[PDB]
Amino acid sequence: EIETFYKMLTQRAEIDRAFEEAAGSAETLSVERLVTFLQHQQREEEAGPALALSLIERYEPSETAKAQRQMTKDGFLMYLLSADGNAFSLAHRRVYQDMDQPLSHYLVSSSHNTYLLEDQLTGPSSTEAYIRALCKGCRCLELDCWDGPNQEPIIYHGYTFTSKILFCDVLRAIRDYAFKASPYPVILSLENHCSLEQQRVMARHLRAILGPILLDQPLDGVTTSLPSPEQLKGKILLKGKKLKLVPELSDMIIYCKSVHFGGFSSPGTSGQAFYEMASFSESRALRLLQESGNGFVRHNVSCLSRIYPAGWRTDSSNYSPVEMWNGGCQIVALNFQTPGPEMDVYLGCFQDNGGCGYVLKPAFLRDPNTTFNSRALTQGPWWRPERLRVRIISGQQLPKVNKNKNSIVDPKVIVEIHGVGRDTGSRQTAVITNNGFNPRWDMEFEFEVTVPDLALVRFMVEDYDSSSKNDFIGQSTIPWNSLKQGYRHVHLLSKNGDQHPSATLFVKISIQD
Repeated sequence: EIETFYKMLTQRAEIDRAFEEAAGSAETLSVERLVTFLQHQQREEEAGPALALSLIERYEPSETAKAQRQMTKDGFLMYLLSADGNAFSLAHRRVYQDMDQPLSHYLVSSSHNTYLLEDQLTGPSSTEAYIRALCKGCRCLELDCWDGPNQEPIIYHGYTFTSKILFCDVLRAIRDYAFKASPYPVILSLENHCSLEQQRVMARHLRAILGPILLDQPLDGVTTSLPSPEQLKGKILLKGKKLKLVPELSDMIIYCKSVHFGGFSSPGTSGQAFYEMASFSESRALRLLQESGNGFVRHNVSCLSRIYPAGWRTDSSNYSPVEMWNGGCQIVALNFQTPGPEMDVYLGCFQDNGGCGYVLKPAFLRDPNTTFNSRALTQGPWWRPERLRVRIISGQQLPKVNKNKNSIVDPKVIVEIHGVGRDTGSRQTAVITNNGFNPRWDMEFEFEVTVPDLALVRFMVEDYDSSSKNDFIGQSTIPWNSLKQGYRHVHLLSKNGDQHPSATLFVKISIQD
């Protein structure tokens, strides 16, 4: 029973079945059978002996089978639990997109009032807050600058009781972490409330601290468009007001002049310059989208738009980014300190493209002459309906997010489609009582998605509670085009975006036109 225990516990029928079905009679999977699996089941494009073999070399435990090119059930399982078996495309976990287009052509990971660790009114601010966001791949950060004691500019939330920090200290932290997660440009939004003197100080700190990382002159060339992430690789650019404002600072604002929203220019040629950036609150944005969906979209092809959370969100709660993305909005600022589905989707999106923080917009959101409007859908390249079938098979080692004794979680799984309104959907499985180790649901859902290029699939596991609100156990959000088919494991993340070493969901995904 000693091995029986381990062997009986550690046993997964769904895995057995799958191996069986793949290997048939054989106690092993030969390269040729693996290949067929990779193709027929996993739907790999690069399906072929080369892939199969690499998988075996990489995952097969048995020296015999390895040497003999074959895969045992164990190697099968190891593959399935690996980065290669991950429902989130391993290939997309490296920079793989065109990083040569104007910035306005990418979605950019953006943080709101980055300095804050908690609420907007009286919580603390910390350089730590900036370090975290940068470590989560954030590209656009916000600094709200005010005059401080001893001529040292400080940062905090204007007109509130939030704790304070030094502008210089923030700059050092940014300097130290700006590119730890990505090489692409970081943008610093300066909200300047400093006296001219302290403004001068800011400028000095900027130059002294960022030094050469700082972008202080236009790029030789780059005349009719914003540079590309590649062109600005390794640089930090300031965004703010350009000539109350000393030249020292104003002269540093190159490609992102803060401007008040003029309007959409189609009734003419131009409006805001490509080097001009407007901002919209959550509410205004929604309205503009509701009324002028296509203008906003078209506007966003050549211009960067920044969106920020409604003022009432003093709790640092977040809005859904998806709706802004659907309009081509790129600097969709969220409160990075706040766990929730909003940040879950946000970081799911930005895990794509190797998590570099710049994610290329779909082509139709890069066409100045587009008639797209996620709100009034018509025929177009964006319209490409797909049928998705997700079978929630089993769960493995779901963590306990509650009381001292493993009260044996009673898990259930929710699956959501986020995208254009038409596509948004959600479905939930039944609850398995008292089992986080290896619940088994075997439930399937099907969803029709018309605009897959803007869609994301989210898996969320809750702990059902009759009396109270169910506790969140784990989650994972996958951008549509990074969704892998066949049998895969979804690796659950915590509220804070941390990877749960052993908590997974075992599923089978199928997408068909």
